[PDB]
Amino acid sequence: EEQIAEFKEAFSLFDKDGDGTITTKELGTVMRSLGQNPTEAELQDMINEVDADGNGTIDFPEFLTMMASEEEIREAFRVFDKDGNGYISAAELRHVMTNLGEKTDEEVDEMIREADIDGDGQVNYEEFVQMMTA
Amino acid sequence: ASPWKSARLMVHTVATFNSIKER
Ligand SMILES: [Ca+2]
Ligand SMILES: [Ca+2]
Ligand SMILES: [Ca+2]
Ligand SMILES: [Ca+2]
Repeated sequence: EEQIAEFKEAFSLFDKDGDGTITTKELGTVMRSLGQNPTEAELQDMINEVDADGNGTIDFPEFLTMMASEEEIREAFRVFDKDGNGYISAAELRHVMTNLGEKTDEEVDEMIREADIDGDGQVNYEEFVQMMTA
Repeated sequence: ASPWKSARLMVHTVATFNSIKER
């Protein structure tokens, strides 16, 4: 169905300059913001594996075709949990989301409450998986 | 809104890219 609405949005998080296509650079930066260090070669292998046209960029229709686990998440958690204490504070949550692509404390504290099962005011690993595995 | 759907989307897409790379 129109779940193509979630992929379109996912596509837009990558298609940063919104020119309709994802490039090698534009892919590397998002992957870096999430704790990875892909090489330039890996950035063209991945694109070309989705790039059916022969351009070097991925447009939405191509992206959709492609779009149709612990370590990636445990790795994301560590990007969030900047001081590695097992808890994502409200400060760390801001710092990382503004690095992921975002500019308030009502927006951040709403985030915490939306996943704060035990109610301690911060986000642990367990609570983290819940918001990543939908 | 939902800063979390955004994060989840990015993470999950990056994982799929890693996958197509390995498949
Ligand atoms: Ca783009
Ligand atoms: Ca193409
Ligand atoms: Ca922490
Ligand atoms: Ca908590």
